[PDB]
Amino acid sequence: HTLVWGVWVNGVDQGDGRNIYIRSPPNNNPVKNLTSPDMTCNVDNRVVPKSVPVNAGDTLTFEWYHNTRDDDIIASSHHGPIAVYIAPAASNGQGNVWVKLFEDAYNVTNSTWAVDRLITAHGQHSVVVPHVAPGDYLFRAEIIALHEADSLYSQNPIRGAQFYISCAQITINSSDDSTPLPAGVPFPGAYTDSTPGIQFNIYTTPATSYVAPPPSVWSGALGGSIAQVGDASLE
Ligand SMILES: *[C@@H]1O[C@H](CO)[C@@H](O)[C@H](O)[C@H]1NC(C)=O
Ligand SMILES: [Cl-]
Ligand SMILES: [Cl-]
Ligand SMILES: [Cl-]
Ligand SMILES: [Cl-]
Ligand SMILES: [Cl-]
Ligand SMILES: [Cl-]
Ligand SMILES: [Cl-]
Ligand SMILES: [Cl-]
Ligand SMILES: [Cl-]
Ligand SMILES: [Cl-]
Ligand SMILES: [Cl-]
Ligand SMILES: [Cl-]
Ligand SMILES: [Cl-]
Ligand SMILES: [Cu+2]
Repeated sequence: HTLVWGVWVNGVDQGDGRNIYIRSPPNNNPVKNLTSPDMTCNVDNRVVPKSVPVNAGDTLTFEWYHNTRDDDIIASSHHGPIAVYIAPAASNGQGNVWVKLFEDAYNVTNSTWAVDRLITAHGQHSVVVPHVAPGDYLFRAEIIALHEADSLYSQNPIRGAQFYISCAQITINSSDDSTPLPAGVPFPGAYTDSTPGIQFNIYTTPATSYVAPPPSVWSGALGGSIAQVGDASLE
């Protein structure tokens, strides 16, 4: 159970984004139904009043929390990967529009899932804003918690992969548009019962054999990290 508080741009807190520039759901409950429209931007997908301005090459940091800002972030049980996708805002997240900018599943060196490193990072993970056309975009941050993913939700609705999905409204002001955004995947629809990384037993299978769901990261993406950029306790 986890939610996005807001974003930072180049290490500068943009302030409380909840129902302002984040299409916030009412609570921190997971989505589990792979075919539901809730897979797009969670259960309350509507236009919110503001869009954070960035430029191509800026560092955009998402900040997650559990109950209050900079708390335990997410329960330690919730091992799993983190991805970030982008789509043109005009789409409203419908159609074949989502392009993957970032993927982190399991780091063999540190023996940590992306979620474990997100806790250590005070809920902060970043992407570098790609060189797409100037305009309005939705950035979709997705955590998959795998602690009950040995079962499929479609077969047993009390278990299944848990999806924590947040969509931020971002406006790209300056960009040279050197990497125009290609077509992407649909949410719902990219993930099915047979997609790799949706059904997995973290208790009995070694993390080193985990494969994150496709699509692969777009070659136009400029990277990202799971790492604290700012200290929320100074604001
Ligand atoms: C999943 O959501 C879809 C689309 O709204 C709906 O048809 C179906 O009843 C749900 N599946 C389960 C397993 O609850
Ligand atoms: Cl929880
Ligand atoms: Cl509810
Ligand atoms: Cl659901
Ligand atoms: Cl605005
Ligand atoms: Cl726990
Ligand atoms: Cl540029
Ligand atoms: Cl579907
Ligand atoms: Cl498995
Ligand atoms: Cl992977
Ligand atoms: Cl590509
Ligand atoms: Cl980064
Ligand atoms: Cl860190
Ligand atoms: Cl700081
Ligand atoms: Cu939870």
